[PDB]
Amino acid sequence: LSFELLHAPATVCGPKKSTNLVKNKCVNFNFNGLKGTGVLTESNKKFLPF
Amino acid sequence: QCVNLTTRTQLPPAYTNSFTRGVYYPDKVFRSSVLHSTQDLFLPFFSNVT
Ligand SMILES: *[C@@H]1O[C@H](CO)[C@@H](O)[C@H](O)[C@H]1NC(C)=O
Repeated sequence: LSFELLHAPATVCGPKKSTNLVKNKCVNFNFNGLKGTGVLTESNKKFLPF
Repeated sequence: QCVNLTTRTQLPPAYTNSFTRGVYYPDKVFRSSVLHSTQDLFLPFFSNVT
């Protein structure tokens, strides 16, 4: 097995950490690299697929 | 094979107007009842399109 790492987007990362999601607690969160702190609650907002 | 063709006829294309077209979502965020100012590559209103 060989790895090539050049000036490319490098879409192959592989292993990563997973965690269950909590609610109604002031908690630190990280969504797709977006860091933040706060309490999460159910949302009734209608987004778009993109 | 790629067959040569030198009998091309030059026909003057029509010119028309793009009245209120050429607008797109510039990102992937959600907003509700908000006026927002953006700077990007857009098609100017009432332009000269072929
Ligand atoms: C578009 O440009 C042509 C010249 O290239 C001009 O004759 C025509 O009036 C223009 N159309 C407009 C300004 O709507």
